[PDB]
Amino acid sequence: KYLVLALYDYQEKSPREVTMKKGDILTLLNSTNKDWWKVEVNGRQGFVPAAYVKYLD
Repeated sequence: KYLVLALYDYQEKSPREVTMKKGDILTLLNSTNKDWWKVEVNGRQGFVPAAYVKYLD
């Protein structure tokens, strides 16, 4: 179970990004990069800013 909470809305601005809404619980796919985390939201995968999510533990 690897979940993150969206702390802010984020609208995708480049091809491999995804959009999320504040309060969404996203599945974390890859957190190897310090700035951009790969997540799954609404049937879609892609990157959001690491700073805009909180790892749930």
